[PDB]
Amino acid sequence: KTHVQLSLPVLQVRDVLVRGFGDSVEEVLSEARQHLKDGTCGLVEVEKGVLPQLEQPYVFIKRSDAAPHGHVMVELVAELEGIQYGRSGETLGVLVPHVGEIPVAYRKVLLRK
Ligand SMILES: OCc1ccc(CO)c(Br)c1
Repeated sequence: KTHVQLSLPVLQVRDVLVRGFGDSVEEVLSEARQHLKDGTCGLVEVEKGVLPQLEQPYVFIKRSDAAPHGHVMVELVAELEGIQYGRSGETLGVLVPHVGEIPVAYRKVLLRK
C-alpha cells in the first residue's frame, strides 16, 4: 500500500529520551520510516523552544493534502542547518524514536510509505 494508517503517540519534548534518528538527512529519513513501520515512532508538536531541545537533522511530518477516516495525509521532510529535503505542507510535528515515554495524545495520520 502507498499509504498506511498510523496512530502516533504525541510526546512532551522534555520526556523524549532519544532526541533524533541519526547523523545525516538520508539516515534520519531511513530510520524515521523504519520506526513508523515498527510502531516505535513518536511525534513532538513544534512550538517556541522545541527544536533547539532536539537533535538535527530533524524529520518532520507535513500535511500532503486536504483527511480519510480521521487520518490526515502526511509525508516526511528532513531539515539540516536550515535546508529542507522534500517539499510539503504545514508541519504536524517532529518525529523521534519512541522508547516507552507516556504520550499526552495520539495523532492519526495516513503516511505516504
Ligand atoms: O506499517 C507502518 C509503515 C510501514 C511501512 C513503511 C515504509 O516506509 C512505513 Br513509513 C510505515
